[PDB]
Amino acid sequence: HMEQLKCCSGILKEMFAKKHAAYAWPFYKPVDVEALGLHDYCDIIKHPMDMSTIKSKLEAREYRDAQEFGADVRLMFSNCYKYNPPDHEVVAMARKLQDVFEMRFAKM
Ligand SMILES: CC(=O)c1cc(-c2ccccc2N)[nH]c1C
Repeated sequence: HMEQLKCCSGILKEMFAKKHAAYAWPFYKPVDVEALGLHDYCDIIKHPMDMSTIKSKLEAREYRDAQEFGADVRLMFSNCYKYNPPDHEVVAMARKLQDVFEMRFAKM
C-alpha cells in the first residue's frame, strides 16, 4: 500500500531525528570500508545497507510494501550484529536504534 510506505518514510525520518542522533549516527551513511580495521568488511558483509540508501530506495519506489522496507532496516542491523564483536559500542547503539524501529514498525 501507498499509505503504509508514507508511514515507512515517517519511521525512517524519526530514526534520522536529533532525539536518536547519539546512537543512530553510525547507521546514517554506508560503512566506510576504507577505514582502518574495515579491510575485511566486504568479505563478511555480502549486502551492506544504511539509512541513506533505504531513504533513496524509498524515494525511488524500490519497496513494494512495508515488509520490503522492514527487510532492509533489519538487514542494516543484522550486518552490524554479524560483523562486530558482541561487546562493541556499535552493537549497543544498533540495539538502541532497533528498539526505536521495532516499536514504530510494529504499531503500523
Ligand atoms: C563496522 C560497523 O558496523 C559500522 C561502522 C560504521 C561507521 C563508523 C564510523 C563512521 C561512519 C560509519 N558508518 N557504521 C557501522 C554500522
